[PDB]
Amino acid sequence: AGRISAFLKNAWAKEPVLVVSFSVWGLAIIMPMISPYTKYASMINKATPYNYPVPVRDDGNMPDVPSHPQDPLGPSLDWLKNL
Amino acid sequence: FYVREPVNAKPNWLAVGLSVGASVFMWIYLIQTHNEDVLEYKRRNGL
Amino acid sequence: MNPITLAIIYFTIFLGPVITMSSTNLMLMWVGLEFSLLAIIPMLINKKNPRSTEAATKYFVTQATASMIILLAIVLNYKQLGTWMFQQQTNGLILNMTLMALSMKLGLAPFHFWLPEVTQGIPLHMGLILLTWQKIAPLSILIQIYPLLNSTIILMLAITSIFMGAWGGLNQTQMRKIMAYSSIAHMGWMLAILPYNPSLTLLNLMIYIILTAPMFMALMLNNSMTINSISLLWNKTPAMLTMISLMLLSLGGLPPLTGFLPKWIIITELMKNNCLIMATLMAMMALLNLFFYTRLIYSTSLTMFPTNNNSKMMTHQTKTKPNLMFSTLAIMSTMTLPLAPQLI
Amino acid sequence: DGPEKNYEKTLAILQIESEKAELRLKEQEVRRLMRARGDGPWYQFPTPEKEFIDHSPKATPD
Amino acid sequence: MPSTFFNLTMAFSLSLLGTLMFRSHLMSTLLCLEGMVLSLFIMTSVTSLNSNSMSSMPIPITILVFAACEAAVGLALLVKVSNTYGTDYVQNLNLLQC
Amino acid sequence: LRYGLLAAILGDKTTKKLHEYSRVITVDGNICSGKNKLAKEIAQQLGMKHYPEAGIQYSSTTTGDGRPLDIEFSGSCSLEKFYDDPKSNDGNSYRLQSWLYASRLLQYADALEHLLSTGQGVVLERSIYSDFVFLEAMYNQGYIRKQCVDHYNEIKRLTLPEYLPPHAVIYIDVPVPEVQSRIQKKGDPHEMKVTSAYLQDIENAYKKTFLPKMSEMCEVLVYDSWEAEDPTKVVEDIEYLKYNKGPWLKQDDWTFHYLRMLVQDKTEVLNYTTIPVYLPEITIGAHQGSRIYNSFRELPGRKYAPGYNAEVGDKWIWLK
Amino acid sequence: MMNGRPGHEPLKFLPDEARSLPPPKLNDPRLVYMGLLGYCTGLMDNMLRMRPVMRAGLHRQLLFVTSFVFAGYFYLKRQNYLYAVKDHDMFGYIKLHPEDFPEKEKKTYAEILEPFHPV
Amino acid sequence: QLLREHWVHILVPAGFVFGCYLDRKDDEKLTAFRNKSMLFQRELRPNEEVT
Ligand SMILES: Nc1ncnc2c1ncn2[C@@H]1O[C@H](COP(=O)(O)OP(=O)(O)O)[C@@H](O)[C@H]1O
Repeated sequence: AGRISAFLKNAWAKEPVLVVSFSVWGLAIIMPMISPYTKYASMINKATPYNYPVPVRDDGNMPDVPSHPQDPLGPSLDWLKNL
Repeated sequence: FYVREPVNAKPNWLAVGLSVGASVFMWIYLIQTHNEDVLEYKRRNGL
Repeated sequence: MNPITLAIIYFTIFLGPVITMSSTNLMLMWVGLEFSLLAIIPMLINKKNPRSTEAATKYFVTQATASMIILLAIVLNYKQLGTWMFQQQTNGLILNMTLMALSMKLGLAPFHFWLPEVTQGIPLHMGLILLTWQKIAPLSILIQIYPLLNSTIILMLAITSIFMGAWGGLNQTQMRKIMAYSSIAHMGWMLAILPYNPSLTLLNLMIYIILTAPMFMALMLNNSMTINSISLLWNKTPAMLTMISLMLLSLGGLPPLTGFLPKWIIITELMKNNCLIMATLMAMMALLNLFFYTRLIYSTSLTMFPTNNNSKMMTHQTKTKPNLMFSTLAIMSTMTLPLAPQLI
Repeated sequence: DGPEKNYEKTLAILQIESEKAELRLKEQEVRRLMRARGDGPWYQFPTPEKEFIDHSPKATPD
Repeated sequence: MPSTFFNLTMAFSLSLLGTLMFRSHLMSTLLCLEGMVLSLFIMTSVTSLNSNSMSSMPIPITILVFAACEAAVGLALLVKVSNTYGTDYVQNLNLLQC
Repeated sequence: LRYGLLAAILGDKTTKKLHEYSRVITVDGNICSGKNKLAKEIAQQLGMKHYPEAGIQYSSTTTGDGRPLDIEFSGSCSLEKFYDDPKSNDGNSYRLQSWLYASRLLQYADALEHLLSTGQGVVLERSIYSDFVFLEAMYNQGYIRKQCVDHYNEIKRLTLPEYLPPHAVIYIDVPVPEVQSRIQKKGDPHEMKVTSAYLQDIENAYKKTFLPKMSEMCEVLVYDSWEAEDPTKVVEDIEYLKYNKGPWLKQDDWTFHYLRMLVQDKTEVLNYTTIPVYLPEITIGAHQGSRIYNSFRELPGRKYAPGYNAEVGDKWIWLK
Repeated sequence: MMNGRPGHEPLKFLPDEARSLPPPKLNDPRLVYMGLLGYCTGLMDNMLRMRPVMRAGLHRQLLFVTSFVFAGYFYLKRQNYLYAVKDHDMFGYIKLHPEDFPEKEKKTYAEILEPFHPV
Repeated sequence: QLLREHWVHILVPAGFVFGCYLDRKDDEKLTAFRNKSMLFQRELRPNEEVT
């Protein structure tokens, strides 16, 4: 309605600083809630080997990557390229 | 005749019909909880 | 003082003990003493008279070093056997600085010289909280350490609290310090027992809270902080006497009233744990806690002191007491001894 | 009603009232032993839980 | 380590020996209260560090906020003493004792 | 709900209600100078309401049936018996006053509820702060101990600063050989036979202590009796009264809250008038008092709260 | 002291065991006492505010006479567990440890003396 | 009738009755060694109880 769009335009001109604050406040929190790429914040950040990946010994199970890792099994992340 | 007209002149009908309605519930939930217990006390053990 | 400020401070007072309750580290269990401390100084100081500004400093310095001295023992306990809890095999001096500190939070042996002084020069509301709620979080430290306090000194603090918590109670004539000096003398019972079945001091706290609140809630009705200022209650509200009578004689334990029960059931632990010589002293000098109640009650009901002519106005103004607060407590005490099996 | 109803009533109390002495002397002595050698449920003071440790690899021997 | 712990625990002990003795002030009392803090801070920084207890490493901040949050109001009182007396002596406030 | 604190959050504010004429206002003078044709004829000229002088019985006239009572139920003043014989050990010269002090204090306190609810001005007359005028002349002459005056100013010390000033007082000076004449011009024998010196010590102590210390908190409108008798001019003198130099301005709506919950509890207004302090002049003793309060609750109408009395109505005397 | 035992649902008032216990009678020395105890409260609240004693709520009373009784039922319905576990835990400890609680209660008063302290 | 200016006179004897019942509820609570006492130990005629 017109009762609010005046206070917008009015409080804007007489205080056009806090609006950018009260915007960026509520606007910083809405954009993650609508993004496609927010999922990748953790993926990219979970794939980071700051620590040696300790291996595991074959018991004739877990059909995952072989010893020589150059086998496409396992999470051979290629999405990160051509992100 | 109470020149300063008191805060309690008419009954607070909001609360009295509300308090009693709480008590009666407080009576019945108690009882049905007891008989349920005495009932279940029997079949929980042998009898 | 602004409601936006009120329900954020009453909030913090409620958090300090509860954080202290609802936590396992000795660190969350420390900070909780500080929400309990940071949220008192605001309301100790509302009138902003000198008699409030002096108490806070006299309260703050006394109840900061205590926080530090607690805060020492943790760090020692994180050097020694690195973790954040008094586990079992921690050195005795550590606790004997912990218990030292809590005894400064509460006021037992010489550490009581501040508590009534603070309780003097203060409103009753926010005087109520020093003695009933703020008193818990120090104990929330302490029911944790069920065994393993040095039984030697924890008893020394009791008697010296019972002595000083009584003799001091004789001289004084303002309600505010008497109710305070009994907080001491109703602590050695909270405290002597403490290694010996401390689901029984938890009681005396749930008791002693039930006995002080009605009194303050009674003094709040008239804002009378003095024997004479309350002596003339027969003119103001001669109906409140029959509870203040039963409230006090309950508070200093006489049997048919409930307040005997902690002072009795405690001794049922202590004699059972082989200390004939000691606990006798408490119950005897406890009778001295009746003398400045039996002198008090003389001023109150048992002979109607002289009053002021100006009180004739006071019998026109339709006083208003609270509900759920005074009678509902004043009869959960003074009449509830014979449910003691159910209490305990 | 009669002494046939007293003398018998009294013994009923004694069976009720003597038994109490035995239980308390037991219930104390139990409470004594369950402390000095914490073996029963009473006076089992808590220790930190197993299930807030990571059993995973961190760095070579930990 | 131990060649600095006991040296700190002594320095702490002086700070406690300190804030229990007065010489005609409240601030020095109020101020020696923070060597009592800071000597506990460091001795918490060391143990949580030399133990490689990076999980306990948050705690030195949690204390250090309240190393000041209590202190700040502690400062705030003095303005409400000096505004009363204007002197900041501890021997000026002996009238809660009547 | 008795204004609570909820009503301050839901909205029961004061500054939303105030007015240019939401101004408490007082008149002062002497014992037959104006104030009955002045005070009335000012509330009406402007729009606000009016309160008369505080009688001995203003407490009784404002509760229950609003009726007056026996002397003993309302102090033991007997102002009529004051003038014809003071200097008795049956101390009447102070009881006459403190009993009136509290009543002025209640009257002033009765104002602030209505001043702070449907905010209108409040015409008082000889409010609290002019009350020592009666005492100074009364101690400068032989009527009261020195030890008993301190019992007054001590009680004044406890209740006066807890309230606001009277907000533009008025005083009508008048020469003492005239006011002694107006008493004779009125058909009262008791107001006669008063020492004219007392009515000269009345206003010489007035203008030395009252008048100066009030011109700084409030704003005075000193007038003469013939400058009165024409309340048209003074009404418009109020209009040019630029309100400053008082504590009304240095306090938000929340002081009014703790000011208004202080005053709605009329019993809490007076906890520092029934102080334990014991004089032979005002301390009564037990039986003399117990007899009264017991006979006073037997009275037809109190006996109980002022909500529950079968004998003056109160049909539903078992729920409400 | 009980609080650390096994079989412990902490902060479960009414553990959902104790449901195998016989509940109260509704008519015992303590609830009906607690009932009168509630009545003596509303008696006194009115007596403090200068209302007519023995009347003047007639719903406030009935609240207290229930609010305690409704409370006294559950609270009694708890402690009756606590004493029961205070017994249950005890005797079980005794049968897992018979080696330390023997029973030889005494001989008769014929194979035994007491010093006849005459007067 | 009228507003029952005297009804308390019913009040006390309702207690003596209630006491004689509570005194009797005590009795059937104990109700043991009804005949197992060495002293009496008398088997009755064909009928049922003693106390
Ligand atoms: N403490 C007191 N001592 C003497 N007279 C008093 C006192 N308090 C009130 N009065 C009386 O109040 C009266 C006021 O009457 P008057 O000035 O004629 O009209 P108004 O009632 O408008 O002031 C005076 O006659 C005065 O004697």
